Amino acid sequence: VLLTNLSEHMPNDTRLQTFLELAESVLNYFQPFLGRIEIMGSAKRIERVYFEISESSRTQWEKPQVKESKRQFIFDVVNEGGEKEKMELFVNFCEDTIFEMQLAAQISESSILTVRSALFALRYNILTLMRMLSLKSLKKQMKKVKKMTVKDMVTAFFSSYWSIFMTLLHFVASVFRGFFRIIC
Amino acid sequence: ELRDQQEQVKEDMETKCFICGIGNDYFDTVPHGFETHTLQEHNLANYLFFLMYLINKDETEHTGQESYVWKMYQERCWEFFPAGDCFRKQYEDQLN
Amino acid sequence: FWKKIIAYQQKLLNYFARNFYNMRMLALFVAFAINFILLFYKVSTIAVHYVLEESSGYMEPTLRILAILHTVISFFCIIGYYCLKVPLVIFKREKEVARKLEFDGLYITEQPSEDDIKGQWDRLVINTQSFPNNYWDKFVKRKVMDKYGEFYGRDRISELLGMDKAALDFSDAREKKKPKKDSSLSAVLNSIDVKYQMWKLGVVFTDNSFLYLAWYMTMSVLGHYNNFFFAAHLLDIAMGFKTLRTILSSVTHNGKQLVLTVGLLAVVVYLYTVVAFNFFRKFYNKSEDGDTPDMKCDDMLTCYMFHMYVGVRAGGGIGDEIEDPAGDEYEIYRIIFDITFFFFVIVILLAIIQGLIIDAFG
Amino acid sequence: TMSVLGHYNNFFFAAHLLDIAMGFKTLRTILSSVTHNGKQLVLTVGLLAVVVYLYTVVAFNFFRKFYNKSEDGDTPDMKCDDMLTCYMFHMYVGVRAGGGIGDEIEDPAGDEYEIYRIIFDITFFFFVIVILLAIIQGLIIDAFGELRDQQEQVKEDMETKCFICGIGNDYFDTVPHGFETHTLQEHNLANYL
Amino acid sequence: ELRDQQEQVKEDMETKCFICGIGNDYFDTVPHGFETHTLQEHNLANYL
Ligand SMILES: Nc1ncnc2c1ncn2[C@@H]1O[C@H](COP(=O)(O)OP(=O)(O)OP(=O)(O)O)[C@@H](O)[C@H]1O
Ligand SMILES: Nc1ncnc2c1ncn2[C@@H]1O[C@H](COP(=O)(O)OP(=O)(O)OP(=O)(O)O)[C@@H](O)[C@H]1O
Ligand SMILES: Nc1ncnc2c1ncn2[C@@H]1O[C@H](COP(=O)(O)OP(=O)(O)OP(=O)(O)O)[C@@H](O)[C@H]1O
Ligand SMILES: [Ca+2]
Ligand SMILES: [Zn+2]
Ligand SMILES: [Zn+2]
Ligand SMILES: [Zn+2]
Repeated sequence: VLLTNLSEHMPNDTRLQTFLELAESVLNYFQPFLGRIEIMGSAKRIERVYFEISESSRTQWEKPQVKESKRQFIFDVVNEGGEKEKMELFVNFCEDTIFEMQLAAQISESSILTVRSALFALRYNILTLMRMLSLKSLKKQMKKVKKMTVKDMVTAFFSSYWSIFMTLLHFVASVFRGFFRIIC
Repeated sequence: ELRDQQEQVKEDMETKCFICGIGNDYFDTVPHGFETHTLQEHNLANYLFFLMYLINKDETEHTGQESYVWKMYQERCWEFFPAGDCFRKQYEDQLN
Repeated sequence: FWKKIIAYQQKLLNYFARNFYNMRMLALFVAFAINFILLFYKVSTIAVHYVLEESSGYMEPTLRILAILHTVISFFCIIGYYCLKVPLVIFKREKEVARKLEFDGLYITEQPSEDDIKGQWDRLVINTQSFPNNYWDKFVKRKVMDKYGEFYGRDRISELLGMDKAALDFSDAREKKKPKKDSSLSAVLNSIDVKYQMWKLGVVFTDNSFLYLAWYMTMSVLGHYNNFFFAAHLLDIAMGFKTLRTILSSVTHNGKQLVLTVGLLAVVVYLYTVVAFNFFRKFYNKSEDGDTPDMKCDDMLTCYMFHMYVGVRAGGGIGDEIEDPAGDEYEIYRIIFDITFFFFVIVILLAIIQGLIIDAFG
Repeated sequence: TMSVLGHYNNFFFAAHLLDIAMGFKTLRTILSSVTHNGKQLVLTVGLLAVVVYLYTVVAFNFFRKFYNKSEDGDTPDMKCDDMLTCYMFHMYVGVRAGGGIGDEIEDPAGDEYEIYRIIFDITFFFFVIVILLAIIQGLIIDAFGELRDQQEQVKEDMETKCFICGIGNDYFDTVPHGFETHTLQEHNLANYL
Repeated sequence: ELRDQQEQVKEDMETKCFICGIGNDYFDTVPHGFETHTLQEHNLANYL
């Protein structure tokens, strides 16, 4: 807290950033804990205040129901909130939130099958197409069609994507079969 | 009406800071200064945590600032909340 | 030889990529013509046949030729998509996985959620040696090596990323240097990397647009067996014209809300069915013949779905279908029930749907 | 030419009543409300026709017995024997009917395909009747809203900034009445003309 | 139209002073200065 105060009031001093670099790890650890606000000071000047924030307070602040209540409060204050009573409604909300926070903490102390089926279907429906190159029938195809023909070459070029489409159809059918087995 | 109210809430929060009420453009003159201000300088959660910490703290252990804010909170005087001014506005000369 | 064949194949790929959109237009044109011809079918009279009776007489061979042409054009559409859009999808996936690997460390620091199908499949691309083949930053393996080598184990991270330090250093020194002639089939067979191709095929199969093209394809093929499957191809005008896409976006913008409104309407109709099944049961006699005791609301399921069908469709409500309450003990109760049904189910909920559409367009 | 033809047949004088639209500016506004989205309206009708065609395909494939329309039991009057006749039957009576095609065709009670016909009728009513007509109505409503918002935008722009130079009204209004002083003497559209 | 007119009335009154016509932000530079101005400095009832 002392180092952060010095950093925020001595912005340009290079020796101070050297100390900050030396002590980054402590500051990294205490980043969630340190909290800062600005208040209208007694000397008629804006003052920055640093204080300790409990990680329990942070957690019960970040719980979803508190977030929904905060959003509803924001909606209400934006829509039908007066400039005089805005700050007062905020304080009342803060008090109620703190009480419910403490009560929550006090009471507090002390798909995968379908995904796997689809992945396995992918694997054994793509290895089926890999198996032509694995079984090297294209080599004997080349031996029997050593005479280069544009007719045959275009036919094989089409057949490649035709086989890809058949593998996709088998994949979709396998996925549907696996999903039906899962549900039943 | 419901949808327009949601749009108004979004526009108000992205155009002006909730606490002090200064427009986003003045803070955004410095790069990313608007959300920097709304997330560190003036944070709703930070004010709530400060209220909690001040309530839980003992009386005689209070510092001067903490005791002064405590007295205003007891008397329900919200002048300590910044209004129309901020640290950057107060120290435009020195900071820049 | 091999250079000539690869050059001619590349020319074919480039031509298809150039003409992807034109034949996408032409497929819709043929789908319109085929359905215009289909609109003239006639049934003839166990065995029942559909015959094509026309003054021209010649648009039956024309219909067969158009079906064959539609299928050929459709197949060429898959060829064009696979040579045009697939590289962009692979590049986007490769950049996403590279940045998640280097910055977030999604496969080193943390692990995939086991629900993310794409992450579970992209576990393999790291082990693939051709990591960002399409993504031009070929350099991310060594960037990640520098970033996370110190903690997670040099050898373990190297084996996770598929690279080998000993071979790297030996290649920096003198190494085995021998090129190979391109005409050898063994060169191509060894050069093919089955792992990366399997990953790419998985990504392409998971891609939605190629799945839509495959669906269009199977529908054309089925339309050959039964000509009426060519009509399902008319659902393509929505993506054919951007303005129809806007009109459909007007209603699909609030699809969740629309579905939940239908669920609410069904619940309200169920409550009214409960009330009717408890008290107002005599009035649901539907037999035009007085003698036959045809009861719609004896069974709770039959009463509910009677309310689902006729009460909802009728402009006035269930009262226009069921017997009038004149001269009955429960006259006023039935009357309030009918008025409330008309006010809530008909006047309000349908208005809710209409307002959903209107305000979505707004 | 319509007046000249009305001399031969007096009823051609009725076509001259289409002139009130340009006779009165307010009727022109009312018609501009609907004609503002003419392309969208036409494409919505095309979409409705395609959907009705798909439903006709389904009915012609499976639900054909239910389309008997002869009030006499003896005469076998079939609406959906011919695909063209089935389609345009769906075009006419299914579209016009408030409930849908089900209110016209035979009920599915005691049939093998009862549930399928029922889902078909419910979907027809939900899509063709409830949704697409609502799409047209919303088109009209929001087009009228667009017109009004455009008028408001014109008013706001003219009262907030000067038309010629483009300076805001506040700077001129620093001097009392300086904004309309500037817009009426300093920078006047009629004066430039 | 009726609802939008009500919204416009509300927005105009909360954004600028009715009499002089200066924006609310300039007065609000001083805390609470806008409604201070509209309730003491420039008051419709006071003029009446
Ligand atoms: N004084 C303020 N304190 C906090 N947020 C403020 C303040 N003034 C303006 N804001 C804005 O209000 C918003 C508060 O954060 P935000 O709403 O993003 O929180 P969240 O719960 O993480 O997300 P979501 O946007 O879904 O509600 C931010 O856009 C922030 O810039
Ligand atoms: N450069 C400009 N020249 C003229 N008028 C301008 C200019 N810039 C802004 N204005 C504004 O545009 C309006 C033009 O005058 P105005 O529209 O009142 O004329 P009108 O025909 O007498 O009345 P009406 O308001 O019914 O159209 C005024 O409100 C004026 O302040
Ligand atoms: N010159 C002005 N004189 C008076 N009120 C002004 C003036 N300029 C702006 N206003 C604003 O107009 C409003 C007038 O007061 P207000 O409408 O709140 O009175 P009310 O009758 O007590 O309540 P209500 O809001 O229900 O009408 C205030 O919001 C005030 O800030
Ligand atoms: Ca002390
Ligand atoms: Zn602020
Ligand atoms: Zn000007
Ligand atoms: Zn004033």
